[PDB]
Amino acid sequence: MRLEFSIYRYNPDVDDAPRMQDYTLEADEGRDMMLLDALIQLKEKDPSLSFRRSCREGVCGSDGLNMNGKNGLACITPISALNQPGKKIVIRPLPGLPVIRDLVVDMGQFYAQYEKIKPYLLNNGQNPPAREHLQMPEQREKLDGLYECILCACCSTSCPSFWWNPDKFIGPAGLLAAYRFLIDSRDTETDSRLDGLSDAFSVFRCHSIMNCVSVCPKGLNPTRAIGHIKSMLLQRNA
Amino acid sequence: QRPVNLDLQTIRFPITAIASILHRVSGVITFVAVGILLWLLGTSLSSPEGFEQASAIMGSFFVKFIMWGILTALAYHVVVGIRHMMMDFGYLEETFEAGKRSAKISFVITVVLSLLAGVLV
Amino acid sequence: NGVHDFILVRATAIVLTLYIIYMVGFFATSGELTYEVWIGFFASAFTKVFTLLALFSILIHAWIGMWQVLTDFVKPLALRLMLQLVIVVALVVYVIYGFVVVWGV
Amino acid sequence: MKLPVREFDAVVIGAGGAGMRAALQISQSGQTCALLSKVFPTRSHTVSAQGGITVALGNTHEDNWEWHMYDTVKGSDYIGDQDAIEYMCKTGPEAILELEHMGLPFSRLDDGRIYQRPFGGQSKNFGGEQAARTAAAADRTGHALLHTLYQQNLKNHTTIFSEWYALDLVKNQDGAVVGCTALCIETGEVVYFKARATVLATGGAGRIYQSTTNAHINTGDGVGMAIRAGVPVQDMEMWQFHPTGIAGAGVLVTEGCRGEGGYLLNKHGERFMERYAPNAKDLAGRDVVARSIMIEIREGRGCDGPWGPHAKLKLDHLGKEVLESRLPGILELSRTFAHVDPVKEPIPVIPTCHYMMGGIPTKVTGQALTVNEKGEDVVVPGLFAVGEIACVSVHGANRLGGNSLLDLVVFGRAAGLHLQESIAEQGALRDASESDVEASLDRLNRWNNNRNGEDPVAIRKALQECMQHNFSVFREGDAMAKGLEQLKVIRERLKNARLDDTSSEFNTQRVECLELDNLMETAYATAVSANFRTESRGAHSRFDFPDRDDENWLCHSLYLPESESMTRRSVNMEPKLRPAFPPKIRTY
Ligand SMILES: Cc1cc2nc3c(=O)[nH]c(=O)nc-3n(C[C@H](O)[C@H](O)[C@H](O)COP(=O)(O)OP(=O)(O)OC[C@H]3O[C@@H](n4cnc5c(N)ncnc54)[C@H](O)[C@@H]3O)c2cc1C
Ligand code: HEM
Ligand SMILES: CC1=C(C(=O)Nc2ccccc2)SCCO1
Ligand SMILES: O=C([O-])[C@H](O)C=C([O-])O
Ligand code: SF4
Ligand code: F3S
Ligand code: FES
Ligand code: NA
Repeated sequence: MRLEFSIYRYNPDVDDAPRMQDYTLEADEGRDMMLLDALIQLKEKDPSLSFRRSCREGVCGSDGLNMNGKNGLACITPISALNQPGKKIVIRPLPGLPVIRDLVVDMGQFYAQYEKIKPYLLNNGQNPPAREHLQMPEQREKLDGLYECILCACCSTSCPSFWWNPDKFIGPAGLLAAYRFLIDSRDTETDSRLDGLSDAFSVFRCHSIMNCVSVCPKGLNPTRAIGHIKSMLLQRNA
Repeated sequence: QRPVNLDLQTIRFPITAIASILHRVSGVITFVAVGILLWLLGTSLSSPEGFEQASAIMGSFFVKFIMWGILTALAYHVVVGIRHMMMDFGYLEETFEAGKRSAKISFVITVVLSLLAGVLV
Repeated sequence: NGVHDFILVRATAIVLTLYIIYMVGFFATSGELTYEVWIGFFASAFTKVFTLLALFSILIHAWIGMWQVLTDFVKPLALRLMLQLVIVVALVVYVIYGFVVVWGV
Repeated sequence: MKLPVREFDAVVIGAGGAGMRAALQISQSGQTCALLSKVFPTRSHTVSAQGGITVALGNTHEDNWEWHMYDTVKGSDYIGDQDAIEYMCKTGPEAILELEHMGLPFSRLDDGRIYQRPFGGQSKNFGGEQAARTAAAADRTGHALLHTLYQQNLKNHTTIFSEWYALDLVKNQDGAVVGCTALCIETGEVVYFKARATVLATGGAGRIYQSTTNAHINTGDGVGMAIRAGVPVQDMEMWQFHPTGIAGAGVLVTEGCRGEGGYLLNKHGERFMERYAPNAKDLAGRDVVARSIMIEIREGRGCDGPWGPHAKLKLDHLGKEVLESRLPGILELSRTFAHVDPVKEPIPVIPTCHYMMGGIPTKVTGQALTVNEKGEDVVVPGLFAVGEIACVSVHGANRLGGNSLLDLVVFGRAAGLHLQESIAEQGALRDASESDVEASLDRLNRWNNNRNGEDPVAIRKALQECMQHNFSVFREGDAMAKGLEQLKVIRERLKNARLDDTSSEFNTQRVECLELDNLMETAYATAVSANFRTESRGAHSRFDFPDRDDENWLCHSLYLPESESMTRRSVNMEPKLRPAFPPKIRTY
């Protein structure tokens, strides 16, 4: 069976602006493949097509794309979930980020917000443990749904508030990470952290639009995380 | 300088995202509406003649329309603002499923109020 | 700061909701809207107070709201501060014009 | 110099688990250090790691680092250097506890300590009852580890050159490695990273096979680079085929499945592992469990289906509550790539190419080794290697599950701890001339000039197929000699292969071409090696020499890149803190 794709192209050494190019691929009828299988093959036909990928199993976060209007990972989105009668499969870069080339976006700003929330354990060193820090399975439970984040950018690049203020609003991904250290029982710097999220933009630009949740390839929920952050901010500063 | 993909037509938006953008618009409308509604109130109170003039304004079909719109936008902003606030106090879940559901129930509650606003006008 | 903005919006929202309940309440239970029952409702102290209270609430609530909206879309500084000037003045006008209407009834 | 020169005390090529522990450790010792990576550090293959880290913490039960040393030496089929395995197993506990202090989110026992699960080839009392010493975070342990080490390199303000592809090592006129040339993927700029220590941490090379658990980025880059610089590789024939890769996909399900109580079934519903390994059963050594599944299929007792030939991994008996808590990662992996729900129905699984036991020979310090004309070891000044690209060797002929993550942390950290003594020991090194650097660029220039040659796609497909057929779980001298003949052919084709995309702004084609060169030297080094070793040890399994030959092959094999021949190196059997374990017959 025949598949058609409309794929975003751009090279600054060649292209004046970005353009949609058409592609056809002969696929096995009885087999279903992933979008990444299709992209890999299209690069055998057209070597100039550039895109990120690694793990091919939806763990590393490399191949976040806007597919038929919605963010996801190519490596885990089946062709069958995209393919419709008489309509092309429309592949475009993640929204709101500078396009480097074709389907590759400069993740700079996405990382920079991540760095801004101090995503590392901060333990003052007082009452140090004999061996490992002791964490009851109860408290470790609070990290589930937060530490699994793959920094794929799907959520943030689907958040309007992030579009409008990508360098002032932390974004869903960032805020998820923030909460990952806010409730870690091994992190002692909770107050210090909160005091750095009290301004108008860092956290409060989130308006529960909920684009973040619907797109997360790992089914996490940044909304609920941000909810708990706001909670703590009121608890502290109100 | 580099290009970005921000063509809003090339992007799917779920129902909660629509619900949100309409809350933002409905707010901006309701802002201008208060001035209009105050100006109308001012007239309808200044003298017995002012009031008759305001009933006459309200009689115009074109006004009845703008008035119904104004009250529809307000009714929306309130129902979808109460949804928002309920979420903020934990009365609604913050899962994607509980989001879609309450958004729809917000559209239904709004239409009902929009009709009753049509009746009042 | 951010937390302050968040509480003020939601507080004024509650006040304004109670006011709307009160306005729609009267409107849906009065029948014929004669000049005399209209002015009678708006000459009542209860109504005058709740109205200005509501007008102050719109000052604060709308100002924050408008600010949020403007800092998402109006990027250049000059133009943004001009629009805020207009927007604030407008809201201040709303409260003052409100004071004029109801003091004179 | 007509190239930009960026000088550091140390250049770490690779930001996987081992690169990042090393970079972090070099950096805290007050030396300038550049961390390179062809992907963003957290996309490195380590993220895909699942089961956990094997280490005698002794939380689940009382444990002893010597028992773990025993398990490993035996596991290795007696060709793992025992001084090194001793260092690793003993240092282990402190080295891992360090990560827990870095914030790594380990799962927990009821009393608050790090969760440890049972895993392949783990026993109390030197070969006794089944132990549980694989510390884990659900089955996302590699993810947990990598992200923690990235965060730690963020905290510590490490200079990270994300998305730069290392081309080749630069040698001065004394035969010392003094950095490497690298291509910036984003911009196309080519630069010379000058250093007194060049640390290769470029992971494995699963992509020389047709079916592999490895990420697309595992192209044996460090093997290529080292071979082209005339640095020998060692034990390249030892290729771990993980028992439970998903049938028809290659995506790994963890050994922690069997460790949590899951077991392998054949078409008749017989738990065939009880026959193949009566003591350890399904938690036997990986090379043994591997072959056991293949013998089962190879004799008609495997099952088929849409997945191809496979054995079943039954998990449903552990209950929803335990699967969704302890193994939720394979749950998603199974549903996605096998269309099978492990809570209801067994996962289809076939041994898949997983881990490269071979690599660049090293001291515990991380210093890279070569041999002189007499066969003795000499240090390669200014070159180091850690992680999967290293052959320390702590794994010998078969690696234990959860011992690779330990490898990364322990030797990564060790390479950093010891870097100052290592630089002082090798003395100052002479500057690279402009021709020395130019030589590193020869490989890249060839591709940038070849417009009309061969399609590299077909060259790759040829390569992987050749390995799959001729150098798999089972091997014979006949097929191996023919396999090597075709590789000489394919390697010829590659010298005339064409680069089809000419651009500079993020040209992924150029990279994937350069990768192919590395796939070649790695497949070749493996092929020449497997032919040379006329015995059956660990993962290496010949029909024509089915016996373990402790009298001729109790050694490492060494591929010499200049003369393209083979030779041997001593296994080390002098631990410092206990007597060695003597070789005996190894059965599970
Ligand atoms: C699915 C899976 C699960 C596993 N689970 C476990 C487990 O539970 N326990 C265990 O002990 N082992 C496990 N392993 C084994 C594991 O693969 C490795 O031991 C380990 O994770 C890789 O370590 P590394 O840092 O040396 O390599 P990698 O993590 O692959 O790092 C390679 C790095 O080198 C860089 N690089 C490569 N080429 C170049 C170049 N030329 N120039 C510049 N940089 C370059 C890359 O950018 C990358 O960052 C697992 C393996 C797989 C495939
Ligand atoms: C009566 C006059 C009112 C005016 C002029 C007004 C106007 C506005 C404006 C301009 C905004 C900007 C929000 C955005 O950017 O989307 C806003 C936000 C908001 N409105 Fe109002 N509104 C009024 C009444 C109400 C009422 C009664 C409620 C009760 C729920 C309400 C609920 C909210 C909430 C919760 C927000 C901010 C939501 C968020 O920050 O996520 N509004 N309003
Ligand atoms: C920033 C924000 C909104 C917005 O700007 N979103 C948006 C949606 C679609 C198109 C443009 C903007 S909607 C509710 C409040 O939060
Ligand atoms: O089973 C796994 O998760 C993986 O294959 C384990 C090791 O140890 O490498
Ligand atoms: S929450 Fe999900 S979509 Fe967002 S960056 Fe993390 S893994 Fe990606
Ligand atoms: S996409 Fe943005 S608005 Fe809040 S819940 Fe969502 S972060
Ligand atoms: S390829 Fe790594 S997640 Fe898609
Ligand atoms: Na190795």
